[PDB]
Amino acid sequence: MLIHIGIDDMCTTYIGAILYREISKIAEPLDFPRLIRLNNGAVAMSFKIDEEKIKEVKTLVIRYVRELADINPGIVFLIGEVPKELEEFSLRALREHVTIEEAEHVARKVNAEVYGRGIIGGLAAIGYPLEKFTYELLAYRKREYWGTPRRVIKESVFYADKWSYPFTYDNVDPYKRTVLITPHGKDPVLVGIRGIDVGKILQVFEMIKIEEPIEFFQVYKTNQNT
Amino acid sequence: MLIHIGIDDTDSPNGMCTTYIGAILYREISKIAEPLDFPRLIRLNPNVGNGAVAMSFKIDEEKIKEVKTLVIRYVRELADIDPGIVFLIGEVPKELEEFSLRALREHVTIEEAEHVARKVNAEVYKFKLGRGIIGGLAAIGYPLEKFTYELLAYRKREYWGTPRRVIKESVFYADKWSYPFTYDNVDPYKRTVLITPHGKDPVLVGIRGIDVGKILQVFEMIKIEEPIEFFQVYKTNQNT
Amino acid sequence: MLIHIGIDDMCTTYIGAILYREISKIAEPLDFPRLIRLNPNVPYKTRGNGAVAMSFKIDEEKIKEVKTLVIRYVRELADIDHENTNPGIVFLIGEVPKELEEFSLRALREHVTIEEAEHVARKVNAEVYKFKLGRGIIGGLAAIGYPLEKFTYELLAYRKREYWGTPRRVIKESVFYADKWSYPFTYDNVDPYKRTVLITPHGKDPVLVGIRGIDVGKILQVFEMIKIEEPIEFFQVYKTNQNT
Amino acid sequence: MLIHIGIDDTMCTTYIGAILYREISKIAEPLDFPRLIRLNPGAVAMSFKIDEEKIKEVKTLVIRYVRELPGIVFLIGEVPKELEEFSLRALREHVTIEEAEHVARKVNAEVYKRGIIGGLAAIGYPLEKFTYELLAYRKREYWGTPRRVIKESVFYADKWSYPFTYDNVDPYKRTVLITPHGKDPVLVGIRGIDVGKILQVFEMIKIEEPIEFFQVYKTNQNT
Repeated sequence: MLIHIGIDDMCTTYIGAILYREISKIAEPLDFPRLIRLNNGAVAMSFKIDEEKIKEVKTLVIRYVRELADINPGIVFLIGEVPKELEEFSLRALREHVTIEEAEHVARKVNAEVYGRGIIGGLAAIGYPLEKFTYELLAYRKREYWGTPRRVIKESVFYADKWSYPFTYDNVDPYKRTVLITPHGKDPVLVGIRGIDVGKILQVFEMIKIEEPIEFFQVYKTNQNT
Repeated sequence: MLIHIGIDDTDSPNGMCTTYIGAILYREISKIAEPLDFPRLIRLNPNVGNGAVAMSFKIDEEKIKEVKTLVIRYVRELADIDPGIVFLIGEVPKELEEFSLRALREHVTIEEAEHVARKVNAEVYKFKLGRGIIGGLAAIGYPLEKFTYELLAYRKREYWGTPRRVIKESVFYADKWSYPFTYDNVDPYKRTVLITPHGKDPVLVGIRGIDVGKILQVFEMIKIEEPIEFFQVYKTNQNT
Repeated sequence: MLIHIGIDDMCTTYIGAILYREISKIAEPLDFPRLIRLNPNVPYKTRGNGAVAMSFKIDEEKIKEVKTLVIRYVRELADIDHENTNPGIVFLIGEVPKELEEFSLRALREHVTIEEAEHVARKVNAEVYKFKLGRGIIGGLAAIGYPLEKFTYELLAYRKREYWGTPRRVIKESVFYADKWSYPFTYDNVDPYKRTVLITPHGKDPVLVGIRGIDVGKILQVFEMIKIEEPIEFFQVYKTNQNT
Repeated sequence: MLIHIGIDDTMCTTYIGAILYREISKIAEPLDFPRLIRLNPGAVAMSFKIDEEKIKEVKTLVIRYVRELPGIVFLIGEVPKELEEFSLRALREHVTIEEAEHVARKVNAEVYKRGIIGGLAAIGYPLEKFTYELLAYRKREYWGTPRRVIKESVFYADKWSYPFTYDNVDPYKRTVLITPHGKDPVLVGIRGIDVGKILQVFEMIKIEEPIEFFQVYKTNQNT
């Protein structure tokens, strides 16, 4: 049995990462969780589960979303395969403006449980067809550093690239396919990397000079381009 | 030791045989040298003269001359079925790579190409004062960072300009992304597409895409009713 | 909804490929079809040793259409080649249960009985279509249940009927291929391993030539470089538990 | 131009190797991840693209870092058949120090300062088959102290299991944890064949101490 969880409106990707990590203890993920940006960051994730575990998953989820409140937040649950009506809503939510009403109507029609405009994102995140995506690895700061100046040093290094083998060593990259994300302010993300190749993300990741402890990091698949 | 070969036939009103000839070269030279990658098919101007082919081989110093000779011979043989060759030895230098990128994004002159060719020591074999030198250099110098695969099936000569015997069959393909979706599900993008030439073009049929697994699914499913000479996989700067 | 089709008891891979191509017209395949060999010390011909399966996504409404088409297609193939009976067909609906997965693993590592196969088939509700009391049921169940965690690609090209049992018209001249790992190495350098190998059948076997490898790009390099003198009916890519 | 660097000695080898790869990456273009070559089913090597002008700069750099922190082997140009063959031979059998220096001189390798067998074999090894090995390194202040790592028992995402039930059994473990003890500067490590699966595993590891850095290697070893 498939079960999907969507959340929208600690930022969303932080909590969504907690959920993904916790639920992976009791259920088999289909894939990395997904970060769906409406132009917005809603998060969704899918697990293979048995009938008898729905309650446990539901309870866990609302348990964690609350502790990380114990310090608007739309949770959406769907059992089974994403039906065409929901996929169509997601594609629609990303092309144009959709109302909370349209969202309520679609959740009822597809039998989602909806536990703030958070429902629009929770729903769309669940239904988003990731035929096209990039990876986005996000590292998170320990709470002691939130609001503290970011301690991370970007050193200029060359990377390894098959396509450049025939070229001279000073060959220049026509495209930056992998990019660093450098947040600011109370945001709990320390640093992140976006790209389409996992090995290339690793190359970048290992080379980043990180002078403060990463609480944890999470790889997402996102409808965002590099 | 790297040797690169660029073929381009622009000041050849008509033509059509460029990728066909490039495929024969790739196939023949693989007999004696080690290819770096599939050959590359480069279009200079995406607004549709501007179609060139290149390829890169590893080889020992002793056999550079032999590669050049074989190439000249095959193009000669293949041409005399009723041209434009560039060679480059060693790594592709920054300037030739920069030239390639420039050619892909704006009009360049023959004088600019001669300049680059002399600076990087490319051999423009028996130049005939055409624009073909531009495509040959641009093809050699193109870095395959962004590209798509393009598989092209070639017709036997006896079939050229004959009615095409191919059946496009409407089937579903195996797509990982749609696993969590219901059977009846909108496919948002088509990332793999057919090329369907008409008339005397020697290409029977082609496929352009980003993933080789998906290219193979499509290719095996194509009903080919005529026997083909061969097919060749190219990487190209074009998109779907 | 998921439907799996298994085939057992030459024409097995041929028939399986046709099944895979035809059902793709109406249902969404999960992956390339799978070719499952039960014993490496034994020939992947018949009987019961070499089997084929495939998995499709289809809506509840069309499940019966799939089964019906599969049977018609196998019936016809029997009619044409007049052999003249069906190879065994097995259907399973829904996910493959742990019981069937484990049977498939046990069948690859040890001898199993027809009774053991009947036992799992009843337990997981596989439909063994028109059973003929053979060992084929084992191969069909095993093929359906096999988890493709470890596998190898196998591209098989098939001959037109007129050419069957006619001397093969295919030539493999040596060429070098493009290999990333060889970049830092001098030109004169031999592979320590061959990861991609040719399959060259003989006699009346409908397979023209095949290729087994772990990498699709390399399979494609070897495939485009093969000189094929006779026309081929079609070719099919399988994933298999076999290795090079 | 290609330059190759190989090190080996009679723990700190992959650590020093990682530092070299990281520093040289600042001035030269790596061909690939560094390679870890174990002669018994060890030695590190790496390959960078430079121009003639940078040879001394790289050599000088390497020599400086290894001493601040063992045989060093350098080579310029493509790896010749003779070195590759020695590399392959050094695995499947026993080779003498003398056999190694002979091979070194024949292929114009520079042997700075065993041990050389390992450096040479590392440089020359054809890794047509390899696994990825991700290694996380402790800060020196933590070496020889109790490890701050928690193994989290989780399910991972796998394509092949999509059509099986939830209670499906995983027939092979293709990705495995490396858990050293004692003074070893490696905090923890992961070996697998798929970088995607490596990342899944890496992100779930609960790391309770500040690590110096981590390095991905390619290695001849299997799981």
